[PDB]
Amino acid sequence: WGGFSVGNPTLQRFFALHYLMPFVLAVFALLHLIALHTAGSSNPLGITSNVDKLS
Amino acid sequence: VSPKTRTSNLKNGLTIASESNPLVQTATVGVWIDAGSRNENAYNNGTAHFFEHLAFKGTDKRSQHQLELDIENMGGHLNAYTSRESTVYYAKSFKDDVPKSVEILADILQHSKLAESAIDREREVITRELEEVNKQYEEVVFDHLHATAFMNQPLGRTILGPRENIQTITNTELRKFITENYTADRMVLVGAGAVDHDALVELAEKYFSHLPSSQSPVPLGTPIPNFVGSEVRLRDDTMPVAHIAIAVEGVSWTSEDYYTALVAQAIIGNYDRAVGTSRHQGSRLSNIVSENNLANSFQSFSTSYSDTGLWGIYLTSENTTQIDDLVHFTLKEWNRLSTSVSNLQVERAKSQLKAGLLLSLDGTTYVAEDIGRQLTTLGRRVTPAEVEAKLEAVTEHDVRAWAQKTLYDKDIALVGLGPIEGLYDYNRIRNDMSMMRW
Ligand code: HEM
Repeated sequence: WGGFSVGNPTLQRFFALHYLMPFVLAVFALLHLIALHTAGSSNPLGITSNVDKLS
Repeated sequence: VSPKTRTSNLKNGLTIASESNPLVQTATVGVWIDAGSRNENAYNNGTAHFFEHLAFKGTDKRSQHQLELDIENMGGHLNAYTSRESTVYYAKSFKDDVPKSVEILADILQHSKLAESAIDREREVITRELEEVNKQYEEVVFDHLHATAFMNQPLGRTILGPRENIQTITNTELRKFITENYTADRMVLVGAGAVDHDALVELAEKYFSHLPSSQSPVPLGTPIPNFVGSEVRLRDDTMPVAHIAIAVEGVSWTSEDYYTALVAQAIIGNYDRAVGTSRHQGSRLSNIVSENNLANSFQSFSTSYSDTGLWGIYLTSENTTQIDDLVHFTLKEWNRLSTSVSNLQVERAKSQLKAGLLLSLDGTTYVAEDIGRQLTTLGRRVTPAEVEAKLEAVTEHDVRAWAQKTLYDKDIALVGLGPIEGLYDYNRIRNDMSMMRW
């Protein structure tokens, strides 16, 4: 809180962190795609698609 | 300056056409027929090719064995081929063995036995041919290319025909085919090399005078094809070389754009890594392909028929991870026929073609084939002076205008055989038929 209740210090820190956190989120979103790229997307049948790919 | 092609007719309407060369001692005489597989329907598809086998299986006079002996005794050979629109039967011999060869050809065409026993025997031979074309990859690719480009139309059918027809072709339908199609107004007797025209006309009057004329004689090389943009993929991971053909609808023999299409074809040209000079060719695609090892070979083609054609390229490659680049760079070179070609490329291609069209005819069989092809597609032999004038008439504006209506943003027929995993789907190939920057 930066004090003994929710107040101005809390609001100003939440602003700074609320601005930052979406950038952190974008990095993790990118990481999960790079991790996925080793297997590729799964598909609704659950089988390999290595036999039949589309760009 | 080559000797003049002499041309005469008989009463039935058989054309005789000859070009003498007093420097050779052999002669090619034969019969070019304006008829082929395309004249069959779906039920008797395969008949024309079936007949070609039986033509050498014995006549009313000479049996199969006598026929063999007669040709052996002549000294030369006989040869035949059936295509979609043309059938040819010719005999290469010595100068003075020409009357024998004309007599044998006249016999096998008019008076062939087509004996049920022989039909039944060849029916197995031809059945085995169905499982051995499989090896001739270029032919496999081009037959699939015709089948898809002219989907469910007569030009799309194969020459061999389906297995089903081979088992049901009778001597009746064979006889009917050759009676309807092998008529005098569709036939040309051709002689090249050591032949006298006047001698050949006499031999024609002796042997081919009792040929039927058709009821309605149209001119030689008289034909509606509706091209289908489409693809056949015959993936085979165990083959090391990919074979790919790409084509658009091209030009007929008598198109006004026939020479423009040949010049455009020569701007892309051919390439083969095995030939020493090919790394130094002027063609842009040649340079791209050779520098980057994209292909073992490519061969541009512009195939014509009476009422349509196919214009495109045939590629072979072991570079299986860069097939995409190969196709991409090839189609971007086609784009440049629409956007970029100038007098530089056009005049270079014209120079190369002015010679090429004459160079091709370097023996009696090539000369006979040229007289026969031109007489059965155009109705006349076109003199080299006329050909030189039609080529000279091709400008860069003509090439650009032709490519803009024939290639640019058009559907293609595409066939891939072999390890073609890297060949992208139809849309990505067809998207390279235009350039977003233009
Ligand atoms: C900002 C949030 C996210 C974004 C932009 C995002 C984006 C994507 C994209 C574009 C793909 C590939 C296409 C698709 O399958 O839809 C994907 C696949 C995947 N995502 Fe997400 N994602 C997000 C959040 C999450 C979350 C919260 C999870 C898991 C709890 C998740 C797990 C996965 C998995 C397992 C796949 C692979 C699924 C497959 O193709 O079989 N993602 N994501």
